[PDB]
Amino acid sequence: SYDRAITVFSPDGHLFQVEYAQEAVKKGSTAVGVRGRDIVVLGVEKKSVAKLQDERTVRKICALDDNVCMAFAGLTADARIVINRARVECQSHRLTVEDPVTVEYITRYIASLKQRYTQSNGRRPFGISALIVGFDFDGTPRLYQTDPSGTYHAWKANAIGRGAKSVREFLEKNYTDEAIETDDLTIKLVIKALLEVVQSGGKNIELAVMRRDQSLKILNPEEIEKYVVEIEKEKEENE
Amino acid sequence: RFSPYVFNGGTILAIAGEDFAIVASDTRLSEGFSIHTRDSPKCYKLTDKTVIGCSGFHGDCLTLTKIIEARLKMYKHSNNKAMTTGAIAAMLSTILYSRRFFPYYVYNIIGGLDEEGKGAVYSFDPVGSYQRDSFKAGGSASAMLQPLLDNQVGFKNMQNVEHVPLSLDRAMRLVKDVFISAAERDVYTGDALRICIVTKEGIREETVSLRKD
Amino acid sequence: TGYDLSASTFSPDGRVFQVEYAMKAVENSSTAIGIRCKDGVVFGVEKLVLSKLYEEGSNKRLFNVDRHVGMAVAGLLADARSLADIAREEASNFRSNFGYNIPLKHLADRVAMYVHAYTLYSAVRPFGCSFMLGSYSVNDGAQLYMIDPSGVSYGYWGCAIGKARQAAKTEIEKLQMKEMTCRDIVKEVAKIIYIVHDEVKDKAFELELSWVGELTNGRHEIVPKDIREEAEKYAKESLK
Amino acid sequence: RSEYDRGVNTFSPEGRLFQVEYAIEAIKLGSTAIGIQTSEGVCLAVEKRITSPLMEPSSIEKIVEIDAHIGCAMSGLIKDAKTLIDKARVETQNHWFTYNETMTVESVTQAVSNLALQFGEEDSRPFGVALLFGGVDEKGPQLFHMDPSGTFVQCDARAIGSASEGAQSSLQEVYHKSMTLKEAIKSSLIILKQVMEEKLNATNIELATVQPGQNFHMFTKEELEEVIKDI
Amino acid sequence: TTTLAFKFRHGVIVAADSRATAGAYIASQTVKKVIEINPYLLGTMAGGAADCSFWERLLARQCRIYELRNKERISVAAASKLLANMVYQYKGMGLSMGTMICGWDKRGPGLYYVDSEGNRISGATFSVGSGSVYAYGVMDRGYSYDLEVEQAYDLARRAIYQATYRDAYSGGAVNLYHVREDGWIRVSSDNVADLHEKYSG
Amino acid sequence: MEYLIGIQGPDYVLVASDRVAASNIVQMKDDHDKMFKMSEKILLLCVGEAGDTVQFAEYIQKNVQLYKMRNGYELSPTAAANFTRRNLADCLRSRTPYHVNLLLAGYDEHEGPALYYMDYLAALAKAPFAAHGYGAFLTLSILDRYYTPTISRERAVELLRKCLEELQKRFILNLPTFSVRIIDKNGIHDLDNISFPKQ
Amino acid sequence: RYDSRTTIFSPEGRLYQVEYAMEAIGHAGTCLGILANDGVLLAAERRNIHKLLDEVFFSEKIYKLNEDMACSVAGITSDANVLTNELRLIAQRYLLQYQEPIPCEQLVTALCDIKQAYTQFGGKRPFGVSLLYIGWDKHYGFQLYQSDPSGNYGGWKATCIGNNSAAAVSMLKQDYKEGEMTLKSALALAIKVLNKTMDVSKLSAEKVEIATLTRENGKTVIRVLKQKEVEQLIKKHEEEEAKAEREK
Amino acid sequence: TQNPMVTGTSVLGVKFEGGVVIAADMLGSYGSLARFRNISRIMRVNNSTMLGASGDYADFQYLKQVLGQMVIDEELLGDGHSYSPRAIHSWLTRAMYSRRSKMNPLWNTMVIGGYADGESFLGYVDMLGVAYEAPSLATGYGAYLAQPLLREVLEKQPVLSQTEARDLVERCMRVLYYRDARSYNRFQIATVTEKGVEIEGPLSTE
Amino acid sequence: NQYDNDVTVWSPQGRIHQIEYAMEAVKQGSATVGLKSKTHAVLVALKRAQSELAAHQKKILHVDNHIGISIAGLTADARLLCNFMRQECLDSRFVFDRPLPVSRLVSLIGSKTQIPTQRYGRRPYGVGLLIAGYDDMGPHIFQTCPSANYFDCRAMSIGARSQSARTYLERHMSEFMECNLNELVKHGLRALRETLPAEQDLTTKNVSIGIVGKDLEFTIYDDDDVSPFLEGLEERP
Repeated sequence: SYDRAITVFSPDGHLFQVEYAQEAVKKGSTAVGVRGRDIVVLGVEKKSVAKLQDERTVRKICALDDNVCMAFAGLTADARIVINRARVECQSHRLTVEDPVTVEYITRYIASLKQRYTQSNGRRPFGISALIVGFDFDGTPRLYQTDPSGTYHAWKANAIGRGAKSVREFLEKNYTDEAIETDDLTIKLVIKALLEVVQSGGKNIELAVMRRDQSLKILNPEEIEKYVVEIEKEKEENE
Repeated sequence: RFSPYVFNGGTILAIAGEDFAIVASDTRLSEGFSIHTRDSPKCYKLTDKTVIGCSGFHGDCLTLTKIIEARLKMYKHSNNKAMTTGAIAAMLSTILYSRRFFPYYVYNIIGGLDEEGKGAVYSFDPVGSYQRDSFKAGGSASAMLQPLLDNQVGFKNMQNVEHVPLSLDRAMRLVKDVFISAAERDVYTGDALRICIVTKEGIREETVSLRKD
Repeated sequence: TGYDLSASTFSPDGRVFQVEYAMKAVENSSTAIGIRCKDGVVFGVEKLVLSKLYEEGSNKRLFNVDRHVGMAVAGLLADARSLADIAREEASNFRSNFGYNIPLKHLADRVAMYVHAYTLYSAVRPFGCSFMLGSYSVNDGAQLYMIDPSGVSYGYWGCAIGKARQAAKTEIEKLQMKEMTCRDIVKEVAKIIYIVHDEVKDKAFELELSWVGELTNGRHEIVPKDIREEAEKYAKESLK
Repeated sequence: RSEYDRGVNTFSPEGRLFQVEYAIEAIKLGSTAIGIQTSEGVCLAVEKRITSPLMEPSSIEKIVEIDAHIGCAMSGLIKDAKTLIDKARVETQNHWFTYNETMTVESVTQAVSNLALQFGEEDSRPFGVALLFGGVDEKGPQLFHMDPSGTFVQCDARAIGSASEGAQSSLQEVYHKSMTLKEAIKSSLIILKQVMEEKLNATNIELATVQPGQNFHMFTKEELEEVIKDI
Repeated sequence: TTTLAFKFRHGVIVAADSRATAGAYIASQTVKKVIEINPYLLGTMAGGAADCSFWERLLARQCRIYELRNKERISVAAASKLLANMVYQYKGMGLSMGTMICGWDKRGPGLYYVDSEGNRISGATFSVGSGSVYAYGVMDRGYSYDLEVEQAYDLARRAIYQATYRDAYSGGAVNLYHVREDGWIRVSSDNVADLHEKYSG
Repeated sequence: MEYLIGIQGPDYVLVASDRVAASNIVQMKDDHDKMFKMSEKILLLCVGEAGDTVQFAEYIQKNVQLYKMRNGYELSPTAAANFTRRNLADCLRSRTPYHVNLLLAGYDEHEGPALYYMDYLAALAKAPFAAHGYGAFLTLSILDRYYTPTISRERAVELLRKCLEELQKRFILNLPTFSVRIIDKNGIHDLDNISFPKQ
Repeated sequence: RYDSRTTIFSPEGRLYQVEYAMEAIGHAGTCLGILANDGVLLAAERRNIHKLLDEVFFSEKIYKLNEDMACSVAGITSDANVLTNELRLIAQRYLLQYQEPIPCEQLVTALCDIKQAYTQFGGKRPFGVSLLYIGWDKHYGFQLYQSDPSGNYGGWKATCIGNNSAAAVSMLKQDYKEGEMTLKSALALAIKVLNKTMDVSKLSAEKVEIATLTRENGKTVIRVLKQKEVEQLIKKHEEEEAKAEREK
Repeated sequence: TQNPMVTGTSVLGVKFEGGVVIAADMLGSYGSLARFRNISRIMRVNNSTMLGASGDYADFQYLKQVLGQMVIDEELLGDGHSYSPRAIHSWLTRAMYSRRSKMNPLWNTMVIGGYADGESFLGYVDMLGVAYEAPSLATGYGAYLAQPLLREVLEKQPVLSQTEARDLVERCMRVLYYRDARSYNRFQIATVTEKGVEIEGPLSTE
Repeated sequence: NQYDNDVTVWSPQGRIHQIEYAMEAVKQGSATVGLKSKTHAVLVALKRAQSELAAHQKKILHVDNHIGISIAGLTADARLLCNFMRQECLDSRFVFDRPLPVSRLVSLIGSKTQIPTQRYGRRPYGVGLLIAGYDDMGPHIFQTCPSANYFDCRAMSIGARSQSARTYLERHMSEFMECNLNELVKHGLRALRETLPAEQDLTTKNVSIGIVGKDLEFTIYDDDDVSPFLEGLEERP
């Protein structure tokens, strides 16, 4: 009877509404993010959009700033609002301080907005967990995960959404310094990690690749096709 | 159609001694040409080792004293520790600015003992500027007072001397005479003379006479 | 049950239950009787000293609303004190905006409207204290008004609020307040209060009197201790 | 209790507010944190409770620099802890600005409690986090403990978190007024290892010290191994 | 009041007079024109004395908070913009402001100038105050990018003196500060009289 | 005052301005840039009352960049022009007016190059060429008697050199260097500035 | 239960109120829109066809928002009216600030943001109005957008919402030739879909409303088909059905 | 209060052993005209304090209502505590200083004197807020004319008697009548002692 | 019953149960004794330590030079009331330059506490304050229970196990008036010591003494400072 109000503590000190909100993140398309020496990758699964609908308006990977991009899970309605507020915050931070918004700062602001929305009644928590990754450190790659609760964390490689447990288990046992020593191997690692969660053909994986002092490069289906062909060749070599 | 500031005269002088601090002024309250009252000390006791003297707009004078005394109570209550003279220097810098565009028409010099039992004199611009000093005077005779200390206390504009340390009796004899010369050379202060000495034991106050014309 | 949890919910038969509950709460307190002389108004409240450690005058229930208005709250003391503050505020505002002492009738009406405004909202509860207002002026005679939690307030020749309101009224109706003066009426008030006292259920009490009338130049002040004892002497003379 | 414990605005028959105690229980679900105050300084040892090797160890904050001379240890809700820590930093900076002096640990704890006190006083819920403030001030090294209720009291060696009871019981046995920083740190590490589910190493504990003269020093990876070597 | 600061291959050097005057009166000759806002960031003085100390203090507070919150020191460019915005909202309402925020960050040592009017410009040489024009007349003729530490120091001290000599509103003492990777260091504080004898011959 | 001069080419717009920032006695900086990058194919030149220009552009820029990212497509130069002006109209009557004269020029794929003249009263205008600041009366004529509806790139730069050369001849103070930028189908590029010995 | 208010999250993490609204959107009358290579169109069913009801507006379900946009409606009447008024206000505000038509998706996103704000802040019931958007912009040209009570929009080539939306959408998927539909073919397909999307046989012209978006000489004329052309299309579909049954 | 309309003459007061005495004219002179000539410029606040002021009588009249209610509330509580003459003075100083800060100050130069616990109090808070303690005080012109005289009597003998105080003001307001263009020959005298505060008048001169 | 949730609901018997529970909130805290002689008002409180090695909780707070309190109840409400009283005292000093009367401050505290007991939005102030002060009418020892009602008491005692202290104070009320500072403090210490169980004893680490007198400003004695008073106390029988 303690799960009907955000600001009500359960006898064991649980804010049950936030835990329920995380369940919303548990129901979204998987997002995998791994950062390399000179590359940050945001893996995503496409949901095989309807035969008669356009996929241009189903963008799940969006860039908050010119060099910071985020991939979210959970309900799209809240994710869009969070993304818009993050963009406005980045453009305001640039305005007040000319230095471009750091990935840490944008993640902190997203967490602050989520916490403010999960602090009092009459305001439902944001049911989207955002993986904010960017080279905004001016020579250092960073990746962050903003839980629907409001806490963020620095992750070398983390998974959100459906299958997050399996993708995280794969990433832990395969993400080594030898793995991400080059951009191509980092992209291959992202593809391999997302393959176990999303069993399907091409166009079911959208990869956002960002290099140092560059712009977001949403890889075309062919390039993902080339990388999957390479991974299949590697598997054939192993056998 | 209305001047919210009225000059009320007075001179404040603070001398920083090695183990004592000096604050004194003239109790002659006057506006324009008239004489409001001849007993209105500009020396104000705030704490055992912190004395504030405020000259200029007397109406702003008493309020700035009330606020500082009040702020002293709040700081003492919150942190269970009477604030040091250094902290009071920072506070007056803030409180003064809080009313910037309606300036606190009061020139305040603080004289107190620092942590190491050493003198502390702070000169305050009515708009917030502050800086530690070893000696300083203000009000109206500030022009007529500062040069003499430089010659005697600061050894300024003189040569082939030993910069001897300032002593209690010698400093007081200095301050007593210097203020007396201010009364004779300047007609804008007088009718009384209130001197407050703050040392390790505490503070003391003495008064002397001046002219009537 | 069901319709009596808020003051804004009319009962099915048409009665605001919270107001009646506040009336019961005031009924649960000690007696306070106001008797109107021919030339003044006398207040008397039995103030029970809950413990011997009190300072013989603590939490007194006789409050001076204004110079000429005396208030004899009985019930929840916190609500009575709040009502006294509101009454003083209204008197001050009336004097400032009109320049003359607020008539007891108008002050009582305004304070009653304030009290009633607290039995119309769900976010507030009715005052748990009933108070009587008394004053004297040659221009408008002596007036004694009693306002209960319900907000009703009409004048009284003599009223009692508290536990033994009925007992006080039984022996107050046997008093000729139409002609008597405010000198022997004080003794009568002391005797009537002493009659209405359990003395076996309530351990002890400290009678406190008050009056406002011609004998006090129209101002309301605590009855002088010299003559207050005389009232106490008369009450003791009365066996009960 | 089910009808009186649904708001900090309701009083239980005992008079207890059955929502602050739930905040304390919530603080009971965090990683253990230990702070020992000795004449030489104040030491803070905690449990990392790392959940995945992929997560950056520095991302999770248990000991933070509220100011150069006062360190804070978190145990409980991350959001409340972050908000309170930011408020403590802002209060310390404001005190430095207005009074040109370093605010005492008592003053900073009072400032943080003030925010921990507005748990429904009409300008939400109690801040479910307990902060151990450790630092050196004009009075010497000190350590202050705070609970979601806003009650703060000076503690010589307080343990807060999942293992509060056992850590405190062992600290009572292993604490004396004449301890030095080295022995205090060794004892704190020993206690944490005693009440730690996983074998103690350099990747699951962050140790912080604040001695007079020197500033808040958080032991680095190399430093932590040097101390764990003997314990 | 007049202050001078410039950058070079070796770093950024800031020096300033110490003469505060209220019209004709010489208010004081000990005021520190260079304000020690942060260990690795220095700020100059100009115009209103109270205006600088408070608003440099406010930037000093934000830099301290920013360092703790972000665990990385604020870029010298970041502070420059902050003051310009932090002082605008009072623009034209009775505020006088002038100062150069100097520091060495990950983007190389940088210098910026912020004024009550609302201007914030970069550069390698700067001089604000009454003696700015007089101070300029010297440092342009003697500005080279490769000035060494000792020879660069003399330029700052000489530059201020020629300014305080040609200027009737600046004087007292001259303070020199050097900002490096480790921060800033109090180089020297020589009075005008001492500088007169050295430069007289 | 600074100088904002623009020429609308057949398929490009060349906009140039000085690099001299001075505070009432002297050029404080010589490499100061006064033309702002609104987007990949639109530029902003804001002169006028000090302080206001540096920030109002940054605000206009943040909101022109903000639109480019929240949508994925950059604002059309005519839309940007209407917006930059729209903001000024709102604040002109407010209690914090922006006394800034600005020049806007950019390239739109659908329509082509454009150059809009912005007055401190926030009055928009599409003109083939325009000049800002005091010097406007000095070179606006130079464009008038020299401009052609099909100025080529090479002849376009020469004209500004003549425009800049004349400015160095009459203008009282010194403008040693000027900024020159070109907006075309492939983007905005930087060109060399100008200098002149006087020994 | 966990549907007392919108702000409440179910243990599985579902906004029960939002799902209830998106289910209730099915009570609304059928509306559909087919995107054609030369334009896009909308089709709606007039549920109220009483003889005593005077048709004064002719656009009960199809509203004009801008000079280059129009959006059909499906859901509560009051919510639909408020949403259409807000759409017009947003479009005209964008026109005033930027002086060019809203690129369709901007208006859709603004309305979706308003709906999301309603579904988030407590004390407000979700807008139970799902409305199809059509229009042309210089960036992408003809587009059809679907808006749900939850603020989740999406580009679509042909969709139907309201009664029997599932069958209409499925059989549009079955017989929609991508990139090969002209406005005449689009209208034919829309009439074919509406014929069996509603139980009423013969597809009475008075009971169906069709609006088409065309790009003529840079004007973007929005035309609501008059009863004459609707009857002509119905007769054409009847003759086509007879021809098809000829094979029998 | 930005342009006074009805003003007041000087207010005089000299403290003696056992109490304090104040006096003031009764001529409300709108501009140069004697608009009213039966107004009281000295009314009592409590049994042990009294005040009188110059300037806008309307502004002062507002002060009369404020103090009356502010003073009346003192005895309504019936706790025994009553605003000491310094207590009223301190309230006055912040009262006008707060009003002046908002560019609407009371153009009413007050003087408050009273007898409390065996010591006399004679304070003067100017129209702007300045306030000090003097053995003898005169408002407006009285500072120019009567105030210099009172120092001479106090300088040689700081102790005065009620009769010495009574004529001293009379020799003070008398010279006020001769050398003033706004005075009037009808003034009240306020005497405060242990027996209480008494107001009597008016009085004329030869 | 069901009339046990809000302060704005009246019970059938005529009681606001939430006020009763707020009053009960006092008994959860440590016992405190406040008493006044002719010239002094000394209040002795017992300090409880959460752990053996934690500083004992502050119980006697400082309000002004002439107004002291003892907090027996919620720390949150106790601190809020202390801050409000500090602000009221500072305002009285600033505007009147005179010590704000203890009676008037107590009345203001009662008025402020009454509102939370009459309007939904916040719980009643669950702290019992023993206000001790010196003013023109002599020492004052008030008690401000959460019910918004304050009682002017010669020697009150609130908090857990406070009945024994109240009984001792009732027994020895007579001697309180004509007693010096030392005797007043010793009687207060005896009253506190009566409250403690048999095992516990009045140690220097768990007793706080506050005194306000004719010429003595408020003083809070903790740790060794209490030793001069503690020594000489008769050993409990």
